[PDB]
Order: sequence, then C-alpha cells, then structure tokens
Amino acid sequence: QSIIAYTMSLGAENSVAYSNNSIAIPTNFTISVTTEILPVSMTKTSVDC
Amino acid sequence: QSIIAYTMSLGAENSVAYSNNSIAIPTNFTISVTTEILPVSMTKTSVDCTMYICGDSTECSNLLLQYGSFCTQLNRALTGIAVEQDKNTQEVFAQVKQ
Amino acid sequence: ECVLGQSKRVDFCGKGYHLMSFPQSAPHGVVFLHVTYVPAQEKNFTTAPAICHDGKAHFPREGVFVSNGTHWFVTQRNFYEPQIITTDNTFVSGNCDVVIGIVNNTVYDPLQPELDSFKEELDKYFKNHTSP
Amino acid sequence: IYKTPPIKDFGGFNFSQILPDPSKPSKRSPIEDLLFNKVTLICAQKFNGLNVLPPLLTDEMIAQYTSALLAGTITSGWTFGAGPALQIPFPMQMAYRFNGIGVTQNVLYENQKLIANQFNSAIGKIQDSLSSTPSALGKLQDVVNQNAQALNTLVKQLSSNFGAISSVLNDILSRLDPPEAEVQIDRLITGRLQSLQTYVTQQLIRAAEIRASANLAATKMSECVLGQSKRVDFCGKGYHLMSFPQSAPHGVVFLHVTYVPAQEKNFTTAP
Amino acid sequence: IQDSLSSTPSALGKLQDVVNQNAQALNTLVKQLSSNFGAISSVLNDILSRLDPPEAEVQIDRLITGRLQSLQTYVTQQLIRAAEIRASANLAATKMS
Amino acid sequence: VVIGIVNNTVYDPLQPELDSFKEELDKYFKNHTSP
Ligand SMILES: *[C@@H]1O[C@H](CO)[C@@H](O[C@@H]2O[C@H](CO)[C@@H](O[C@@H]3O[C@H](CO)[C@@H](O)[C@H](O)[C@@H]3O)[C@H](O)[C@H]2NC(C)=O)[C@H](O)[C@H]1NC(C)=O
Ligand SMILES: *[C@@H]1O[C@H](CO)[C@@H](O[C@@H]2O[C@H](CO)[C@@H](O[C@@H]3O[C@H](CO)[C@@H](O)[C@H](O)[C@@H]3O)[C@H](O)[C@H]2NC(C)=O)[C@H](O)[C@H]1NC(C)=O
Ligand SMILES: *[C@@H]1O[C@H](CO)[C@@H](O[C@@H]2O[C@H](CO)[C@@H](O[C@@H]3O[C@H](CO)[C@@H](O)[C@H](O)[C@@H]3O)[C@H](O)[C@H]2NC(C)=O)[C@H](O)[C@H]1NC(C)=O
Ligand SMILES: *[C@@H]1O[C@H](CO)[C@@H](O[C@@H]2O[C@H](CO)[C@@H](O[C@@H]3O[C@H](CO)[C@@H](O)[C@H](O)[C@@H]3O)[C@H](O)[C@H]2NC(C)=O)[C@H](O)[C@H]1NC(C)=O
Ligand SMILES: *[C@@H]1O[C@H](CO)[C@@H](O[C@@H]2O[C@H](CO)[C@@H](O[C@@H]3O[C@H](CO)[C@@H](O)[C@H](O)[C@@H]3O)[C@H](O)[C@H]2NC(C)=O)[C@H](O)[C@H]1NC(C)=O
Ligand SMILES: *[C@@H]1O[C@H](CO)[C@@H](O[C@@H]2O[C@H](CO)[C@@H](O[C@@H]3O[C@H](CO)[C@@H](O)[C@H](O)[C@@H]3O)[C@H](O)[C@H]2NC(C)=O)[C@H](O)[C@H]1NC(C)=O
Ligand SMILES: *[C@@H]1O[C@H](CO)[C@@H](O[C@@H]2O[C@H](CO)[C@@H](O)[C@H](O)[C@H]2NC(C)=O)[C@H](O)[C@H]1NC(C)=O
Ligand SMILES: *[C@@H]1O[C@H](CO)[C@@H](O[C@@H]2O[C@H](CO)[C@@H](O)[C@H](O)[C@H]2NC(C)=O)[C@H](O)[C@H]1NC(C)=O
Ligand SMILES: *[C@@H]1O[C@H](CO)[C@@H](O[C@@H]2O[C@H](CO)[C@@H](O)[C@H](O)[C@H]2NC(C)=O)[C@H](O)[C@H]1NC(C)=O
Ligand SMILES: *[C@@H]1O[C@H](CO)[C@@H](O[C@@H]2O[C@H](CO)[C@@H](O)[C@H](O)[C@H]2NC(C)=O)[C@H](O)[C@H]1NC(C)=O
Ligand SMILES: *[C@@H]1O[C@H](CO)[C@@H](O[C@@H]2O[C@H](CO)[C@@H](O)[C@H](O)[C@H]2NC(C)=O)[C@H](O)[C@H]1NC(C)=O
Repeated sequence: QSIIAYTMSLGAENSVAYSNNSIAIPTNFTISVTTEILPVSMTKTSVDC
Repeated sequence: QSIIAYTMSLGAENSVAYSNNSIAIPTNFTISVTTEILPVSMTKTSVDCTMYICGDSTECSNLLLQYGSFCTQLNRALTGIAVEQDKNTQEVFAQVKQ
Repeated sequence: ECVLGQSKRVDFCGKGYHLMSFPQSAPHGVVFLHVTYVPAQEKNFTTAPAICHDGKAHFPREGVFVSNGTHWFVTQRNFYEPQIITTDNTFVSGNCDVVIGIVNNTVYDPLQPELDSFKEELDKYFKNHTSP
Repeated sequence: IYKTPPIKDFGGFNFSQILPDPSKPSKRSPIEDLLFNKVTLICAQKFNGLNVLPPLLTDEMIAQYTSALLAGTITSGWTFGAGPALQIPFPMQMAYRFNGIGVTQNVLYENQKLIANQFNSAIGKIQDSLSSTPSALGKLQDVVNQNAQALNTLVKQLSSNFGAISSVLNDILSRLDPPEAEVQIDRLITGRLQSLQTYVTQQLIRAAEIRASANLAATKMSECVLGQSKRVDFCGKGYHLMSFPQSAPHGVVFLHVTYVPAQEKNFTTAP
Repeated sequence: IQDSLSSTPSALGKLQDVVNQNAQALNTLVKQLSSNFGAISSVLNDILSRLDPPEAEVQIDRLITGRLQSLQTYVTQQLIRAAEIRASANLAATKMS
Repeated sequence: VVIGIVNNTVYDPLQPELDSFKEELDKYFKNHTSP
C-alpha cells in the first residue's frame, strides 16, 4: 500500500456506429429511483452588544 | 459636426390590422443561428498574511501576533473560493458519462 | 436543457422557435450556438370558427379553416398547405345553432366515393344480370 | 411599438380596466394609477455629499412599453415574440389556449358568453381587492424604507467623536496648534473611513439581491406573457391561460388569468 | 435506497457543512475575545483596577474598536452565507413545485 | 421528390372488407342467376 499520483481519467470511451440507413430501437426498459439533497434553512442567532 | 442632446425614441410605431374574420399565415421560413456567451470560472488566488504586510522583517513578527488570528481567517475564505471554482467547472462540463 | 433535449421555453434557447444547439469552449467561459427556426413572409386569408353541413357543426382536429374567397380548406398553423375538407380532418359535436359566426359549406367524405363506385358497379352488374 | 385599433370589439371580452386611458393627462391605465397613488431630513443629505441621481427611463416611457406589450398580446396571441406579428381574432386565440390546456376547443364556443362574463367580473374584482388592503404592496415599500433608513443611519453616525476631544474637527483646528492636532484628526479619519466601508458593503449585498429578483422577473415576463408555460405554479395558481403586465414605482405587477375546475361528479371506471 | 443512506456517510455532506461551518464561525468570535488588540492586557477589569482614569480611556477605546471590528466581520460573513442559503432554498422550492 | 424512398405496397384495411363484400355479393348474384 502506497500513495500514487497520476493524470486522472476522462471516462470510458464508447464509439457509436452511425449510418445513413439504420436505426436503433429499445425492447426492454427499467425503473430507477435517485436521491437528491437540498439545504433549506440555517441556524438562527442573536447577539447582545 | 457637433453634439446633440435630445429625447429618447423607443422605435418605429407599427400597428396591426385587426378584424374578426381574418388571420395571416406564413408560407416560407428562415433558419438562423444565435450566439450566447457565459462566464464560468475566475482565476484562483492565494495570499500570505505576514509576508505581505511585513515581509522579511522581525519586529512585525512580534507586533502582529498581538492583534489576533486574521491571517488564519483570510486563508479559509480564499481556499473556499479556490475549491468553488473547480466545483463550478466540473458541474458545467461533466454532464456526459461516456 | 438546450443541448441534450429540445426546450419549449421561450427565449431560453434563442429567439424564435428552438431547434437545437452546440457548445463551444472559451477562456473561462462557454459560447452557445443556438440553431432556431423563424417564420418568413406571410399572406392573409379569411377564416371561420366552424362549418355546418347537415345541420351539425364540424371542428378541425388540428389546424384551422381557411378560405381564399371561393372555397374552404384546412391548414396547419405555421405553414400554408390547403387540403380538401374531408371527414378525418374534422369531428362533429352538436348542431350549428349555437356557435356565433358559423359559415356554410359542404363536407366531402373520403370513403363515400369508394362506396359510390361500388354502388355504380352493383348497378352495372344488375344491368348485365337483368338480361339472363 | 404596437397600437390598439380604434374599435374595441373582441367578441364579448372587455379590456377597459388595463388599456391606457386617453382622457387622463398621463398615458396610464386605472390599475397603474391606483398603484402609483398607493406608494409614496432630506436637506441634510444634500449638505453632506449624499445625492440621488435621477433614473433614465421615466415612468411614462415604462407605461408606453407596457401598453405596447399589452396591445401585442391582445391582437397577436404569442407569435409576435417568435417573429413577425400575425393578427388573429380573439375568440380563436382563446380556443387555441383551451386546446393547449387539454380541453377540446368546442367547449369555448358553446359557452362563450359565460366565460366572457366571468372574465369581466374577475378583472372587476381586483380593483377592489387592491383598494381594500393597504399592505398588499409591502414588498415595494420595503426596499425604499430600508435604503432611506440605512442612509439616515450613516448621516446620524457622522455625529460621534471616536475618542477625540471634540466631535467637530474645526474646533480642534481652531483650538490647538497643528503638530498636536495631527494626532486627533487621525482617529476621526479612521473611524469615518470604517463607516464608509461598512455602508458600501451593505449596499453591494442589497444590489445583488435586487439583481436576482430582477432576473426572476425577466424570466417570468418572457415565459408567461410572450407565450404559455406548462410549468406547474409558475404562471399563476392552477391551470395557466394567459397573463397581463402592469407597471408600478420601482416594480412590476403581474395578473395571471388562469383556469380551474369547480364541480365534480364521480363514476365507476374500467381500464 | 435504504442501503445507500446506511452505507455512504458523505452523501449527506451537503447538510453537514451548513452546520459545522456555522459553529466554527461562532467559535472564532469567542476566541477573538482573548486577543489583546494593542493594549496592556486583554482582561478589562484588570487594567480597570490597575490604572488611574485620565489615560485608561485610550486603552478602553482600543478594546472597543477591536471588538466592534471583529463582530462586524462576523455579521458580514453571516449575511453572505444567508444570501447563498436563500438562493438554494428558492431553487429547492421551485424543484418541489 | 423524397430521397431514400423504398418500394412496397401499402395495405389498405378497407380493401379486405370490400373484397369480402364483393365476394358475398357475387355469390348472391350467382344465386340470382338461376331465377
Ligand atoms: C425485460 O427485463 C426484465 C428484467 O430482467 C425481464 O424479467 C425477468 O425475466 C427473467 C426470465 O423470465 C426472470 O428470471 C426468472 O426468475 C424466476 C424467479 O422469479 C426463476 O424461477 C426463473 O428460472 C428465471 O430465472 C426475472 O426474474 C425477471 N425479472 C424480474 C425483476 O422479475 C423480462 O423478461 C424482460 N422482457 C423481455 C421481453 O425480454
Ligand atoms: C423561400 O425563401 C427562399 C430564400 O429566399 C427562396 O429561395 C430563393 O429562390 C430564389 C428564386 O429561385 C433564388 O434566387 C436565385 O438567385 C440566384 C443567385 O443566387 C440567381 O442566379 C437566380 O437567377 C435566382 O435569382 C434564391 O437564391 C433562393 N434563395 C436561396 C437562399 O437559395 C424560396 O424560393 C422561397 N420559397 C417560397 C415558397 O417562398
Ligand atoms: C381560390 O381557390 C380556388 C380553388 O383552388 C381557385 O379555383 C381554382 O382555379 C383554378 C384555376 O383557375 C382551376 O383549375 C383549372 O380548372 C379549369 C376548369 O375550367 C381547367 O380547365 C384547368 O386545366 C385548371 O385545372 C380550379 O378548377 C379552381 N378550383 C375549383 C374547385 O374549381 C380560385 O382561382 C382561387 N382564387 C383566388 C383569388 O386565389
Ligand atoms: C346556411 O344554410 C341554412 C340551410 O340549412 C340556411 O338556413 C336558411 O335560413 C333562412 C333565413 O334564416 C330561412 O328562411 C327563413 O327561415 C325562418 C327560420 O329560420 C323561417 O321561419 C322563415 O319562414 C324562412 O323560411 C331558410 O328557411 C333556411 N333554410 C332551411 C333549409 O332551413 C342559412 O341561412 C345559411 N346561412 C347561414 C347559417 O349563415
Ligand atoms: C356553471 O357555473 C355557472 C356559474 O355559477 C352557472 O351559471 C350560473 O347559474 C346560477 C344559478 O344556476 C345563476 O344564478 C341566477 O342568475 C339569474 C340571473 O341570470 C338570477 O335571476 C337568479 O336569481 C340566480 O341568481 C347565474 O346567473 C349563472 N351565471 C351566469 C353567468 O349566468 C352554470 O349554470 C353552471 N353550469 C351548469 C351546467 O350547471
Ligand atoms: C420502384 O419501382 C419503380 C417502378 O415500379 C422503379 O422506377 C423505375 O426505375 C427503373 C430503373 O431501375 C426504370 O424503369 C425503366 O423505365 C423505362 C421507361 O422510362 C423503360 O423503358 C425500361 O425498360 C425500364 O422499365 C424507370 O426509371 C422507373 N420506371 C417506372 C415505371 O417507374 C423504381 O426504381 C423502384 N425503386 C426502388 C427503390 O425499388
Ligand atoms: C391583408 O392585410 C392588409 C392589412 O395590412 C389588408 O389591407 C391592406 O392594407 C394595406 C395597408 O394598410 C394597403 O396598402 C393594402 O392596399 C390593403 N389591401 C387592400 C386589398 O386594399 C388586406 O386587405 C389583407 N388582405 C386581404 C385579402 O384582405
Ligand atoms: C364582424 O364584425 C362585423 C362588423 O361589426 C360584423 O358585421 C356586421 O354584423 C352585424 C351583427 O352581426 C350586422 O347587423 C351587420 O349587418 C354586419 N355588417 C354588414 C356590413 O353586414 C360581423 O357580423 C362580425 N362577424 C363575426 C363573426 O363576429
Ligand atoms: C367595459 O367595462 C366598463 C366598466 O363598467 C364599461 O364602462 C362603463 O361605460 C358606461 C358607458 O358606456 C358607463 O355608464 C358606466 O358607468 C361605465 N362603468 C364603470 C365606469 O364602471 C365599458 O362600457 C365596458 N365596455 C364594453 C365594450 O362592454
Ligand atoms: C362520490 O363522491 C361523494 C362526494 O362527492 C362521496 O360521498 C361520500 O359519502 C360518505 C358517506 O356519507 C362520506 O363519509 C364522504 O365524506 C363523502 N365524500 C365527500 C367528499 O364528502 C361518494 O362516496 C362518492 N362515490 C363514489 C362511487 O365515488
Ligand atoms: C447512404 O449511404 C449508402 C452507402 O454509401 C449509399 O446508398 C447507395 O450507395 C450506392 C453506392 O454504394 C449507390 O449506387 C446508391 O444509389 C445509393 N442508394 C441511395 C438510395 O442513395 C448512399 O451514399 C446513401 N443513400 C442515400 C443518402 O439515400
């Protein structure tokens, strides 16, 4: 185990085949549930000089 | 040639013909391209406290300690800004996964 | 919102109706190129809210009734392309005594010529078949 | 700039309450007039460097702009935003709006008189609604009150002495010799500079807040008046139909005309 | 979803800092009370009882200036953070609606 | 005028119904030939 430095990755390359006479259509689907968090209020305060 | 001060004009007045049994329809069309420009990031920055106010001296190194921890306070805010810039550009240009 | 999809919000992806867009980088900035669609030269016509033929009224499924002065047709809103007023273009609802400003004309069923031709063929067959 | 036609027949719809009044000496409508009447020590500010610079766009110009927008909306629907203005009778425009909601347009043609009467009565109510409560426009009086209070606080805080012998520097100048006074003037200068720093910071923050509000108002104007928005509870409450803008001192007022079902009957269903 | 909220602790980080930073700021204020601000000693009662009153006014003025400056700094910080939170809350309300 | 069109017959749903009706009518005509 050690610490390592490197140029980070941009992602995974995935080329897509393109043509002037062909199309792609799905056949199955799936349902997903995602979570997102939003702050709303901060703590009140008051000072006596 | 000289300079003139006058009252504003909002443009060319153009009324429209209105009736209860007539409309207008276009037959031809045009395709256009419009440019928009938006800022994203500002240059990161960092500042040293003692070396700026009294760099390369010794009496100031004694005097400043009396006042408090301003030099520790400022760097936290500047660090927050520095991280925020990276967060901004990551948010803008990383909407795609492959 | 203006790149990965097509947005209906007005002026949010360029003036006019929105079609698509492209991004471009710039020093500490982004430049968007919005490709959009705008209506060109126009001509005016004479309209009518509805039409009544058999005591009942017809309303367009999509589009509007138009008339150059002699006959009536159905048109898409943003492109002039007159079409003969058939059955499929309109739907009926109620009689024509309620709508204010209705106008008179005929409606031509697209399938009536088919059945009429079949009836004509039946008449021809009867004429041929009477003799034997 | 678009101009309303001299004739005002719109198939039973009445717009007198919002169009400009040629009779009044000012070119403004009644609602704008009530709002202008609704919203409302100085000779020390102009004697201590404090000043107010008059705005560029005078309010008559704003009224002209709003009248142009209203006339365009009335006589063009929404195509005057996307491109060339194309006229269309008002009844068919409302039919297209009802079709956009999701209700077939015949329902408008059958019940035109009812909808026209409801429209006129609903607009008639709002004049009384504004004239009754005096706290409706608090969001507009708030900014003026806060700005005046802050500036007056500055000119009041000018009075302190910041530890010097006297609160007015002319006293020290005419009371001691220079090389001793150069000590007392320093404290006054430092304190007053601190006061200016704080005031400017407060003003910057408030200006940022107002800019955010102005951008929201611009988006609302673009996406409500110039067209029709499917976003829920953005252009009014309920199902959105159309909108009308009006001016007001350092503000803007929106009247969203919206649609909502009233009576319900239940039945047995089958998928 | 349950597993995620029971496994990834940092997923709630956006709701943690809004607390922690707050506390940190306030704590700094209290520590600024221990500062000297260029006087004889930070304890007010000490110099109050250890000197005659024709010149201690200078010491008191020093302390007053320093403490008001620090407290004003804290107020400005709170104002800016409150503006940011207001923007976030408006976005959340729109997303809800 | 369109680019890339391809050849195929378009099925007309009314055509089989009219074919059945025509065949039934011609059956009835063949029945009526005797009288
Ligand atoms: C579309 O994708 C779904 C999700 O994979 C497919 O449903 C899945 O179908 C498989 C095979 O029919 C199921 O596996 C079976 O599980 C039962 C136990 O319930 C087991 O006894 C069988 O031997 C087999 O392993 C799988 O459970 C099921 N998914 C779920 C969530 O129930 C679906 O078939 C796909 N549709 C098409 C048209 O391909
Ligand atoms: C809709 O608008 C377009 C754009 O104006 C029209 O296309 C234009 O058609 C005219 C006449 O065919 C073209 O004029 C020609 O110009 C060439 C030189 O470029 C000249 O040598 C020819 O003798 C002729 O004058 C014009 O170029 C063409 N516009 C473009 C951009 O190619 C179109 O006809 C309009 N259609 C309708 C239905 O309104
Ligand atoms: C308004 O629209 C109507 C409908 O298109 C126009 O009437 C049409 O006019 C054309 C040209 O005059 C007719 O076509 C010609 O018909 C004659 C029949 O004598 C034939 O010999 C020609 O070879 C050619 O086909 C067309 O029949 C006629 N429409 C109908 C239903 O009869 C009318 O001209 C338009 N008016 C205006 C001011 O735009
Ligand atoms: C559209 O076509 C209809 C025919 O379906 C036209 O209706 C005709 O209207 C006239 C005058 O309104 C009728 O003459 C008078 O009608 C009244 C009753 O409305 C009757 O009491 C009088 O004795 C006299 O007959 C005419 O009879 C009527 N035709 C039919 C067949 O009922 C209509 O005028 C056309 N134009 C529109 C609706 O703009
Ligand atoms: C849908 O709702 C509207 C609005 O309430 C209904 O129209 C209103 O119906 C009431 C009674 O049913 C009317 O009140 C009566 O008005 C007459 C004068 O017109 C008055 O003499 C009576 O004493 C009573 O106050 C009300 O006027 C009427 N609204 C309008 C604009 O005429 C409508 O009936 C409802 N639709 C259905 C199918 O029930
Ligand atoms: C779809 O089918 C049509 C015909 O049903 C094809 O059009 C025909 O294309 C051929 C060329 O491959 C040509 O046929 C020739 O016609 C001339 C007369 O012009 C004749 O002398 C030759 O012996 C030969 O039959 C002609 O361009 C055209 N003919 C017709 C009647 O349309 C079309 O190419 C087919 N397209 C596809 C994608 O299958
Ligand atoms: C189309 O709209 C115009 C209104 O712009 C109608 O009237 C024309 O108005 C312009 C200017 O107001 C005049 O220069 C034209 O001479 C007018 N037209 C005529 C025929 O006099 C015009 O009538 C409308 N088109 C139709 C077919 O009614
Ligand atoms: C459109 O407006 C015109 C002008 O107001 C109307 O024409 C007149 O309508 C009244 C009552 O409908 C008749 O008494 C007049 O005789 C009409 N004028 C002429 C010259 O005949 C027209 O009816 C309106 N059309 C619609 C659909 O509202
Ligand atoms: C639109 O509504 C206004 C408001 O009532 C109408 O103004 C009335 O005008 C008549 C004269 O025609 C006066 O006697 C009334 O006192 C006015 N009402 C007021 C002042 O509240 C106006 O006539 C209406 N316009 C249409 C076309 O119906
Ligand atoms: C149809 O709707 C009515 C009300 O609009 C329902 O009436 C309910 O009746 C029960 C029993 O008296 C009450 O406890 C409820 O409070 C009533 N509903 C309301 C909204 O007050 C009725 O049950 C519904 N029936 C069907 C078949 O949908
Ligand atoms: C689509 O691409 C294909 C492949 O390049 C082409 O289709 C045919 O290409 C052959 C040459 O290989 C030509 O002889 C045919 O005429 C082409 N058919 C058609 C219908 O064009 C062509 O480049 C493209 N086809 C299009 C655009 O229709």
